[PDB]
Amino acid sequence: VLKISTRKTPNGEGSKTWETYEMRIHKRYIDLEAPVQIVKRITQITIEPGVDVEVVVASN
Amino acid sequence: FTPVVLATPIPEEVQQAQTEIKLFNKWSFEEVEVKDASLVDYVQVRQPIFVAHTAGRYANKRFRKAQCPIIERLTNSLMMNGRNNGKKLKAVRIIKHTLDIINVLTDQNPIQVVVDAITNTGPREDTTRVGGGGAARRQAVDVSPLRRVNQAIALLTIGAREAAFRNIKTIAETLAEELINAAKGSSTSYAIKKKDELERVAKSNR
Amino acid sequence: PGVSVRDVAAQDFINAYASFLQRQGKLEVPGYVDIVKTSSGNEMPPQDAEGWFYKRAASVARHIYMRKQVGVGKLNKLYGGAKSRGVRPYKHIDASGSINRKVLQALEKIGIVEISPKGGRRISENGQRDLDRIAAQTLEEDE
Amino acid sequence: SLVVQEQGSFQHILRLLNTNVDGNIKIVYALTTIKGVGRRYSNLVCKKADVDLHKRAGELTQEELERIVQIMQNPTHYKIPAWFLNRQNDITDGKDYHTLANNVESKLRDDLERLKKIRAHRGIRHFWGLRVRGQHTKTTGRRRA
Amino acid sequence: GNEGAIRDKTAGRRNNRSKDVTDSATTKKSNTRRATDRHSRTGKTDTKKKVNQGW
Amino acid sequence: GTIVLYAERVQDRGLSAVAQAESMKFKLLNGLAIRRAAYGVVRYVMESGAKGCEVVVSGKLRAARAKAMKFADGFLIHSG
Amino acid sequence: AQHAVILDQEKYDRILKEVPTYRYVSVSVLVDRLKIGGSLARIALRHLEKEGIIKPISKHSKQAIYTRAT
Amino acid sequence: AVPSVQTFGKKKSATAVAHVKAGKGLIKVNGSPITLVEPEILRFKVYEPLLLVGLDKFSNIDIRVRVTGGGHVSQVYAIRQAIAKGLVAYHQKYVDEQSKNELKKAFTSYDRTLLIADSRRPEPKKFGGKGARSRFQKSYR
Amino acid sequence: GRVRTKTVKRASKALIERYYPKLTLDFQTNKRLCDEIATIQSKRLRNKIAGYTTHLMKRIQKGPVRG
Amino acid sequence: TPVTLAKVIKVLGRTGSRGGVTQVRVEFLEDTSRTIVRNVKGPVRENDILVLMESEREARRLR
RNA sequence: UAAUUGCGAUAACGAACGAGACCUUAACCUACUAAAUAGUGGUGCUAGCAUUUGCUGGUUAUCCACUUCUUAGAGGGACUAUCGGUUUCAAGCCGAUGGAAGUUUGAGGCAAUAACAGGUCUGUGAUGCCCUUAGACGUUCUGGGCCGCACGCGCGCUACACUGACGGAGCCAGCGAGUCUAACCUUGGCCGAGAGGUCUUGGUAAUCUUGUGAAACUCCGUCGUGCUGGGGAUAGAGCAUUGUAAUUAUUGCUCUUCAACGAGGAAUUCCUAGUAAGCGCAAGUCAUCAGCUUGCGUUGAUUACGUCCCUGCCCUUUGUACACACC
Repeated sequence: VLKISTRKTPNGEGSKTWETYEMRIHKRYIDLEAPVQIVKRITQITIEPGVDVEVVVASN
Repeated sequence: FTPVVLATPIPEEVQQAQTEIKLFNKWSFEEVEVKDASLVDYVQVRQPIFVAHTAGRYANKRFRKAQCPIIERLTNSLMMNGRNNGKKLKAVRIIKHTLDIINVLTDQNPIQVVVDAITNTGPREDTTRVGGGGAARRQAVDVSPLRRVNQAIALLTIGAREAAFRNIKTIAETLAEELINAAKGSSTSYAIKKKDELERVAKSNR
Repeated sequence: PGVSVRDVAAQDFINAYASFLQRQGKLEVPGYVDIVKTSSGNEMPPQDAEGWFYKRAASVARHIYMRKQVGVGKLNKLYGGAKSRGVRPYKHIDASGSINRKVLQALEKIGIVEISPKGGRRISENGQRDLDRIAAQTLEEDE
Repeated sequence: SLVVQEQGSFQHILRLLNTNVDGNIKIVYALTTIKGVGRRYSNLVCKKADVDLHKRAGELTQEELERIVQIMQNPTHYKIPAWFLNRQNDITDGKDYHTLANNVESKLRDDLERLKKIRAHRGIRHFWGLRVRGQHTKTTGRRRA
Repeated sequence: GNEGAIRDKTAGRRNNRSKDVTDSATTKKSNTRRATDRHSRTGKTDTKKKVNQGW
Repeated sequence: GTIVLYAERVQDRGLSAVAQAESMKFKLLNGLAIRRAAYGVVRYVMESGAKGCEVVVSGKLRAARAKAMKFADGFLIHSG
Repeated sequence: AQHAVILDQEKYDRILKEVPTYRYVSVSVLVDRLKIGGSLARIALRHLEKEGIIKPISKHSKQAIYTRAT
Repeated sequence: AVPSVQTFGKKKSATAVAHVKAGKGLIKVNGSPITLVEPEILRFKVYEPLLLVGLDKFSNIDIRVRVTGGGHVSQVYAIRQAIAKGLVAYHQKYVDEQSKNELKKAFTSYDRTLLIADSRRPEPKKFGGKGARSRFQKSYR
Repeated sequence: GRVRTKTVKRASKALIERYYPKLTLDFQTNKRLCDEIATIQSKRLRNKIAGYTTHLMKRIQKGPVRG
Repeated sequence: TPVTLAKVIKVLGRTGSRGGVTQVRVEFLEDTSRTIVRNVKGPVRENDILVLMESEREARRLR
């Protein structure tokens, strides 16, 4: 939950009304043991605008 | 007491006074009646507890405040004057101390004596501000039993607090004196004084 | 029956162990004791004057024994307390680090603790030994 | 600790460093009423002088008292960390003193009198009888002088 | 300069501490113009034609 | 090459707020009657099969003392 | 300074010969006899407890409690 | 394996998890016995469950309870609830139903939210004051 | 206060009026019925409706109610 | 001292411009068979016990 | 009824905006899907104490198993239910029982029509008009000032101590945030009384800081009612840190100096349950600076559950020569 707390007013006048905006970051990860082609195929397609995909190999 | 024991051990008189009589800190819970008509139903005593601490809720209904164990109704009404708003361990402890002191002097169950300090200082009738146009007068009123309890505790604990201010003795000792003198009225106690005054006025204007 | 230190009530164990390192003599107590203040968040120096280093040492031994590994800073944050900023509100501030560290080394020489990997000090097997021993003792005080 | 007794060897009230110290008060907290020594300095010295903090002021022996006066007006010699001292770097000779009793007054005077004599803004400020450490003056201290 | 500043009297706490507190130091907001708000100073006013033209 | 742009027609201009705001903006900028502009806008928006619509106009028109005007037709909800 | 700060011999004998009849004894009960500051009062309790009269029926700091030997 | 259930008990945010197998009758919290758990003024709060149901009954089971979150009181109440819930869980699974129901009946007939997790929770502060309802302070003029 | 809104009582009315050859004095089956008969965008709304048509169902069993 | 004890048998209302006094009718228990409406101060419910110290004198409207 | 929320009366009948619905969060789930970035049980491997089996730890993967706790996806769950008081036996309200929860479940987000010459041209490269535009009211550079002190007023912070200060010792949270064209969060090892220095390290993060070992608070001492060791103002002297720069003293440190304040006039603010108040964090701001605020958890009371007396505001009735509407 990325919060932001702000006076609703552009100036200083008024009863002190605060407002709280928020942006929500959801993060998933899936572990797959596989060769080369099927991964490249699965990262080429299933593409979604808004959904950010990152494909690591790694073991350390 | 037909002792049981297992791995991680539990002390003797501990096992004893636990499973046997479900008494207080370590004081008799039965016997002890409210030495007055009314006040019963509004002064607890049974079902019994161990220490006057509880995850209770007596504020979510009008009268359910009256079913709380009365000793805890005493301990709660300690922890204030701001610098003690909260701090129930302080309260509970000084309450144990106090009970010990009370029970030391002139014997008796300390809890019983507490009953005798509540029952007495509760004002039987008071007065209220009644208008009648500008220059108001004072109308006497037969105050409820519950408010008699509440006012009893308020008078007792507050008086004990003002009495424990700027003087060598402790809240436990002063409270002890304010329950001892208020066991049976002595007019050398804050509460009995203030109550008697409220009745003096309640009858004077009636 | 056997015993760890998890079978003795802190203040019992630590008082005991304190009187023990006292009764011993092999300690390394830098020298600046009685002139030092243990924490910037503190007013006077320790009332114990003669002692307390034993008390802190025992406290450290006990505490490090409980868990895996713990450095000097954790003991600052631990022994850090409420500083009265005079007329300004209290904030929490850490205690001394030369005191703590020199206690670590003084309980590292006398063999109760050891600079383990991952950093921080690890309770010694001889420390396990002796702590459990005086545990058995202190319990046996109330036989 | 213990139940003591004593005959007539303790004297309540006693005079040293040209100032009077109450006798029926713990030694540490007693020789704090000496303008120059505070609870800390006093404690450390008492510990140094080889005296029991548990003793009252009037309880002590004469030898102890004299040694106390000594240690106090001689810090760096009997080993005291200099940063334990109120007057480090004498701004003239440079040595570290601990100005005691009737002297500390005279020393306040001194430093102030230096400031004003140099005509620095702190001098001008202490001459004006004002707040001197850069505090807001609009709202605070409406009696004072 | 600084020299004047320490020399020149009529300066420092006492000299102010003996003078008198002006009466405008405990007054009021002064206001000036408020109950006038709704009434226009402009004294011009619009015109029903141009209002009927614009809207 | 890291960036590629595609111009694409939007389906039903008469269901996009922004498109309509722009519309009447250029109506009044072409000097059309305020009432006729807003009414024409709401009309076109409604005829595109919208549940409801509204056009508030706040400012000064030829006068000097500013005013405001609501032009709403059909069904709209405001809460939740 | 207002008295009760030391140990004037017959003050100790007062103390020795006054703890009988004391249904309750403590710091705030010791002081109340026109005598003894809290230091020498705590010391008084702890020493008198070594052998005599006062029976320990309570525990810790801030609050002292005793009775009489039977 | 052996007969064993695991339970919990919560107060505010304090969660108290409780392993209860079958053994020689130990009862440990975090790593130390129930004869500690200081506060200690509130010792009998967590003592309570083994006294309500008779001090035996544990001489064929083994309990350990680890506590996280909350303050001190939170954790004490958390672990007593954990232990009570634990015992009744064990009898629900391994002994019989009349006993589980008898222990529930002996608990609830006294209680302090022993099997029932109190749902009291902190309320949000709002802008305008140093509290949840408590507004700041006005002077008008 | 638990004064049921207009939409609730209106719906309940219609439902008792056209499905009395079903239902009962039991909330559960009336709720489930509601799900099998009325398209409601909310669980909460549907439970309010079902509970009220349930109470009405009970109080029709001992006499008539207007509407 | 002839202290009297009477049980709340009904709850009538709230006198006083403030609304703190609770108009309530009570019935004695030592010698029943007679009733008096009285005014309290605190929080009261039916079947509570008021200590009347004025055997014969009742009240009504408060201002 | 919190509600133009309903019931009912009834020349009205049946609706739509707004309230409600809805959305968000805290509550329940041994039921589904799971996980070395979460955790548990067993086994290896290993230390200590007991030794009779045991009790208490270690081992970012030694394996195997699991999903109670942790996490977040889909679901379920409450509809004031069941019974019973009370009222036009209508809406409802009261009480007992059950229940995670029965005060709109607790707290928020949104929220119609209309008004004010409320505030903002010192947020905008939003803008009409006017003024200024080269000795500038443009811009930039140096230095000073917004902090200046007889005094009036408002938000506060710390206190007058013994339900206390001190010193040991016990020791527990939840909301957060953290370094690419950079120096942010920083464990750990040494050095120093301290502040801090220094040598390395993990972490772009459920993985590292961090279990954020926070504070009230608990425990054993010391002091003993005395402007006291309560209280910490004012002030002198010395060490450090941020920064191009700290004098009018950014902040932090150590010694000394030891004020007013002995519960506070008339007046006046806020508050009904994990709420009040007490307690400390994190975040904003931020090179350095919180006695501020936004949130957060910790400890946890007293007193109502009422009314129209003070006040403030709604609603009808009534008057009106007002309608630019009592300014």
